[PDB]
Amino acid sequence: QLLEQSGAEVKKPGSSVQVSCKASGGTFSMYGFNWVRQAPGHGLEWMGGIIPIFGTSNYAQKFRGRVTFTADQATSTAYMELTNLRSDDTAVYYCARDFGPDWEDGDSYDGSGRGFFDFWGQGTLVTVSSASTKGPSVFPLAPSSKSTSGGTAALGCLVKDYFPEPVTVSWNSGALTSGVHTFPAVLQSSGLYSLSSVVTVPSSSLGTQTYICNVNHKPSNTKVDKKVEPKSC
Amino acid sequence: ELVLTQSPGTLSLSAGERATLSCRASQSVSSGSLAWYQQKPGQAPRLLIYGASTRATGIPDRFSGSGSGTDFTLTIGRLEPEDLAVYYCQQYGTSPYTFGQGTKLEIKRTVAAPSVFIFPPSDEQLKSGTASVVCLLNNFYPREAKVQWKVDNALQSGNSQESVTEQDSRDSTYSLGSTLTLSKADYEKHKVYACEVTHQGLSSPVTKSFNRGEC
Amino acid sequence: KKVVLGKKGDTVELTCTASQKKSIQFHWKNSNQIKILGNQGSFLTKGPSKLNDRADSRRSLWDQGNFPLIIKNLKIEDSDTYICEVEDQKEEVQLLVFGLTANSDTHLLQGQSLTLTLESPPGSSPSVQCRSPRGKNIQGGKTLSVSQLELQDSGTWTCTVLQNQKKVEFKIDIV
Amino acid sequence: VVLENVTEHFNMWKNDMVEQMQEDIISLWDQSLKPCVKLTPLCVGAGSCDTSVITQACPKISFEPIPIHYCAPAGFAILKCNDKTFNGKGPCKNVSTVQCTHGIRPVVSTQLLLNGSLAEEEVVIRSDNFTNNAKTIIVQLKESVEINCTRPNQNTRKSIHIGPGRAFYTTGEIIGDIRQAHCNISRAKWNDTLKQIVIKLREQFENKTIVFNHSSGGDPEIVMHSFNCGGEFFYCNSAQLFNSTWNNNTEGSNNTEGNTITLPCRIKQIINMWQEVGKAMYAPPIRGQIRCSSNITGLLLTRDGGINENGTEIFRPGGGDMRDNWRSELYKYKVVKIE
Ligand SMILES: *[C@H]1O[C@H](CO[C@@H]2O[C@@H](C)[C@@H](O)[C@@H](O)[C@@H]2O)[C@@H](O)[C@H](O)[C@H]1NC(C)=O
Ligand SMILES: *[C@@H]1O[C@H](CO)[C@@H](O)[C@H](O)[C@H]1NC(C)=O
Ligand SMILES: *[C@@H]1O[C@H](CO)[C@@H](O)[C@H](O)[C@H]1NC(C)=O
Ligand SMILES: *[C@H]1O[C@H](CO)[C@@H](O)[C@H](O)[C@H]1NC(C)=O
Ligand SMILES: OC[C@@H](O)[C@H](O)[C@@H](O)CO
Ligand SMILES: OC[C@@H](O)[C@H](O)[C@@H](O)CO
Ligand SMILES: OC[C@@H](O)[C@H](O)[C@@H](O)CO
Repeated sequence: QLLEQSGAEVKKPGSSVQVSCKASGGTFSMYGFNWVRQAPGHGLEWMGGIIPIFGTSNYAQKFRGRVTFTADQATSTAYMELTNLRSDDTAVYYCARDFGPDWEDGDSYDGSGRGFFDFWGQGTLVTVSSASTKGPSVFPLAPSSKSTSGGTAALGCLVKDYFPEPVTVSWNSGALTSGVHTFPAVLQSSGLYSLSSVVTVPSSSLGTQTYICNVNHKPSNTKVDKKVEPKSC
Repeated sequence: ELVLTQSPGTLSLSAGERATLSCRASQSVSSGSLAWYQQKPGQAPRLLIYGASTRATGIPDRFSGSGSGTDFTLTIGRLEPEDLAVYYCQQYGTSPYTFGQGTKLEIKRTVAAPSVFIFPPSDEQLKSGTASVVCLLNNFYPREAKVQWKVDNALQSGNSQESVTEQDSRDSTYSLGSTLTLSKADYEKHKVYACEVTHQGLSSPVTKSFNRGEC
Repeated sequence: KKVVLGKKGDTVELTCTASQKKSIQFHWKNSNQIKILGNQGSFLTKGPSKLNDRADSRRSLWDQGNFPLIIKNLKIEDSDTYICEVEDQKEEVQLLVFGLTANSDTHLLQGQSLTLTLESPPGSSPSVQCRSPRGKNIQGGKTLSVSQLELQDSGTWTCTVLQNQKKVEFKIDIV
Repeated sequence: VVLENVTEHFNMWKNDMVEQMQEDIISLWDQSLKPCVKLTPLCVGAGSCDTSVITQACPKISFEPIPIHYCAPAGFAILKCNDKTFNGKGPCKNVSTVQCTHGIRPVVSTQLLLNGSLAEEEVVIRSDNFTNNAKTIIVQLKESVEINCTRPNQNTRKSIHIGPGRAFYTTGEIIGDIRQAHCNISRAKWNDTLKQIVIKLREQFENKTIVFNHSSGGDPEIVMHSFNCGGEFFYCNSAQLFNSTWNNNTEGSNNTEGNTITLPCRIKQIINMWQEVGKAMYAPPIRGQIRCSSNITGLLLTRDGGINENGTEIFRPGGGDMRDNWRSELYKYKVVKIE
């Protein structure tokens, strides 16, 4: 809740992408700022970092002449730009803050920090594709007579047709978190993604409470709020 | 170049007991510097233990580490339903800083029965273009589940799209949402829309069905 | 003329306080007056002693006025009288540390005898008052051992050792 | 041109002139050598304290040992004890009166005293109380021992190669010691000056055996000969320098053993502050070559006490409190009211 990154986006092959990392917690200058990307389903891969207070930066050999770690101490934000993007570059890039100088035993702090990172960022998914971004259409999954097993009722939202991932869905702006189930997105035969968010709540509370899902899609800069309620009947 | 391998690849244990993880290294780590990470489903990695032995602040007494040169092991104490996460080991003695392959820690629980719910396409979607029916399968443990869509007692496959969530951090159960998508042309023509669920712990094939254009 | 007791193994702290609220030079020595720990303005200097490996002092309190003296992984061989050289004064403090060792098996049989011998520094007169898991007082002197035991005493135990009007307690598990 | 006929008292340990000088060196240090990060014990409210962090710009400029003259203000005068062999504290026999103090080179170092005043007569050792082992012993040398500490430069790689699909000479890793340095002194000159220390030490403590050992322990600043030149903080190991037993060795002719001794030194970023209790963080070493040369005009020692007998009195390198560094120069000085 103190180290946050920018928004997810899509970039056509060959172009360059820049990811920011706003450090708003305590100190920014002396702590190193490394970047470790992670492909969907795969493992973590360290790219490189930078020490704002010294201007020093150490990176991985695999990214020669592609990464340019910069730091703006005025906004206390760490940046990272990757040039010549390919299909393998599609990953969720994480911004990790280095542990810091070892004061009671260590006698040095060079390159991109000590090595390990304690504070981590939200992570931004940069998808590399030629296809253009598409805003998601939200459809209500209203409660019915055949959707209530006992004293509990079930409703949700259908986030349909959007590109690319991901989509953040919350309920009642965050007030309703218990019982919420958000399914991982699946690619349709049209080349678009789709997911559904459902939450289980008491049947008697259906009238005494209004449920609204907040679908967020940063790639297209779209946020839709759909209030789900029983059919007209 | 220093590569690391983690054993096992996948571990499914119950709650209350202890868990054992291992990180094998290609070469000897400089000054003996190793870091462990915990990453819950759809979240960001968390520093567990650094320096192979030293414990990070906030981390319970359950997690413990021990290792030398290439033999490195992380031992999770009294397991919990929330402890489900993929674990990684990272060395920081020599560049480039390399991470381990990763170990998926799943949690074992008692057989749980899934509750089924069916969701008819919304009027907003219908009078617009396409239609979509959703079959909800609330909490259950056995991940292996079969969903069958029957349009007027007739089975249909290859047109349904399914996706399951990872284990819940409180009860260790899964949740499946199968969405059958088809155009409006093939919707109003049929009257019966049923979703049959087959589960390895579910007595009789429970089927939920609704009528078209009905409350 | 100060008395400070200590458990074997556990860390302990020896105090030294000056009238001035600044940070002047101070030095710690034993009864034989061998350098243990000291300071050179803003630096911590360790002396050629057996405590050298397990002795330190929190530098934070220095500028406030007082200068501590901690001893980790405490051992009975460390029992000695210490002094502090500050403001041309000699703050003397006697450290008497004790320990407990169980000779009998950790898993005792049904109706046996418990044997407990306490580690004492050369030239000392210890006094121990133990207590049972539920309700029974045990007294002794050099060595404390109970001959008659029952199965009901299976659990946590509490023994207190008193010396120079100061007492410290020990906990041991007997099944 | 007055001539008072009185027994003039003198001291160097309870001298305000030393503590006053200290305040000015710290002030000169703060406007010359600035850390990029400073950690200080925020001790407010008796109860245990916390740490205070401050981040600031740190330029890598050199702190030059600019000569300092403590001159006497209007209405005051400073007395200079011109005794050939003074013990530090007590009554001085011959003492003149100059207006300004001799050129003192502001050198903040431990164990060894560099660039200072040399004794025109013989080696003079002094302590507040020699019977007490806690008191540091300041040694003044008449023969200048030149010490040369240096560190390589950019001559590592000299050319790069451009390529439309690649580049060359940029993967310098090899996790090693690039912050390493070393010193050099004359083996014959050091051993001789080491002997004269023993000669004067046994003159105060005879029927004993003078042994020289390494530092017993503590902060790396005391354990190692710490100094700064060019902006980098050196930490040379003085283990070999002070390793010799003396209880029966008084000859002198010519013996060779190890051309010139070399000291293992290391440049560090995280430093323990000497001005006030706390730590400091500086920028990484400079890209160029660092060459420094100075004359060891003296040193600091702390003998091992203990009522336990062995016949041997060990002498380890002391140092740390920078008050003693200026005390070795202002020992023969005392500010006075013009009355
Ligand atoms: C210098 O300091 C000496 C310290 O010796 C100690 O004196 C007292 C404290 C005894 O209890 C014992 O610890 C030591 O013998 C003084 O004895 C001496 O007078 C002081 N100055 C002189 C005259 O040398
Ligand atoms: C230094 O002297 C001490 C005496 O306590 C001894 O233990 C140590 O071995 C000596 N150091 C050397 C040169 O080995
Ligand atoms: C010692 O004095 C010489 C005088 O030329 C100077 O070059 C050198 O830097 C000094 N040593 C120190 C303390 O750096
Ligand atoms: C001093 O002599 C040593 C030989 O042991 C040599 O390695 C070093 O380079 C010399 N120092 C310099 C640079 O004069
Ligand atoms: O480029 C997208 C922006 O970075 C946003 O995510 C803001 O940070 C928050 O609205
Ligand atoms: O208390 C002030 C805060 O620490 C800020 O400096 C953030 O770190 C950056 O906006
Ligand atoms: O990552 C969470 C998002 O930033 C949301 O808080 C939006 O800003 C508002 O729904």
